[PDB]
Amino acid sequence: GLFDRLGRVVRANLNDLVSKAEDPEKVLEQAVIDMQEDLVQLRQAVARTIAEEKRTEQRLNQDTQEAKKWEDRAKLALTNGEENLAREALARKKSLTDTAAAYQTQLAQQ
Amino acid sequence: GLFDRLGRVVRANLNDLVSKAEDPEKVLEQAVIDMQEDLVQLRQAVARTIAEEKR
Amino acid sequence: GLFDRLGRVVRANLNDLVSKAEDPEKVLEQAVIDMQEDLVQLRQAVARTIAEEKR
Amino acid sequence: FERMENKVLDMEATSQAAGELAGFGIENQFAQLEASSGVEDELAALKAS
Amino acid sequence: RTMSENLRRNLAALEAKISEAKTKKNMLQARAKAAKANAELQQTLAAAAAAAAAAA
Amino acid sequence: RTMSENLRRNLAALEAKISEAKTKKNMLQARAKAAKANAELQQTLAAAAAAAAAAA
Repeated sequence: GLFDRLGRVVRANLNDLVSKAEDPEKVLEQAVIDMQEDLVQLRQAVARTIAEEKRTEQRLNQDTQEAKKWEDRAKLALTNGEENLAREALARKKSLTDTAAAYQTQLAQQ
Repeated sequence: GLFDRLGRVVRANLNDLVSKAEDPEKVLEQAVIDMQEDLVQLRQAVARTIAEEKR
Repeated sequence: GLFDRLGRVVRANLNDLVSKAEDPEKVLEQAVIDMQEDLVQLRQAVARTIAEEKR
Repeated sequence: FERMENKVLDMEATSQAAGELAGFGIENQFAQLEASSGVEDELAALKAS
Repeated sequence: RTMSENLRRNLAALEAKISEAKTKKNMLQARAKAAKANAELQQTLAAAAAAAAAAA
Repeated sequence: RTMSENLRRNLAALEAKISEAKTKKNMLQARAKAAKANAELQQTLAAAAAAAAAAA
């Protein structure tokens, strides 16, 4: 629209008037200081992604040791002749190894 | 945003104006004194981890 | 019914909003204190069954 | 117990925070290659003496 | 007594799929929190650094 | 009298798992306090020392 173009012109003149009150020698190194804190913001966020990557690796170690526990319960059920509980334990083991493969995939992307 | 960039420029000029009133010979060894108390803070915390390990 | 499902969603959001005002460190040991009085209730009833057995 | 376990994972998350700090240490690590070879070089001289 | 064996298996199978849904819920909620942080951090850092550096 | 043997074992088994939860509570609360201190000390010392030294 016409008034958008006129508005951006009058706003740009006012912004240039302010821009030439700023000393180029002093403000140009303030711009480098500002750019150094921008890197300070990026390092905090990047490190937080590493923590998230390690958290999916923790879930993977929990569900894999839970699958070892259920395998021992299946062995115990078979020595006690309770084959129906051994199948139930194997079903818990399968859902833990299948979710562990989903976490392995998530971890590879991370 | 534009006013964030302009704000950081005017704040940086004021911070530089203050920075050149500080004598480089005297303040640079104050910076080493400050760095020595930073090590004083670290040793207290490290020792507290040893107590936690023993607990 | 549809309004039962919608009702349980809005009630669950409100219950979660209240749940995060509770400090996890302080309330989790209140939960263990509460669980200790639950055992206090069970011992009184169990002892009353012994009296009934003797009767 | 479940909500307390979610609180326990705050310590696990803090362990990854130290791991990201260690990431900067991996770029610095070339100094450890010279440090490790140096201690074995004087140790070899001490064993030979 | 043959119906109570069937009901006892159906009750265990129901809680098994409720249990599965609860573990899936946590992993899905985690990915959504992570993805929200990745986008904000990457876009904010890239845009702010490039714009300020070029102008100065 | 066969029900009171069952109840006396169930009462002992309940307090046994309440007892287990109480010991676990203390160890978990300790790790959370330690982890909060480790993070603050490591980050504060590393950041303050490096920034001040480089600037000076």
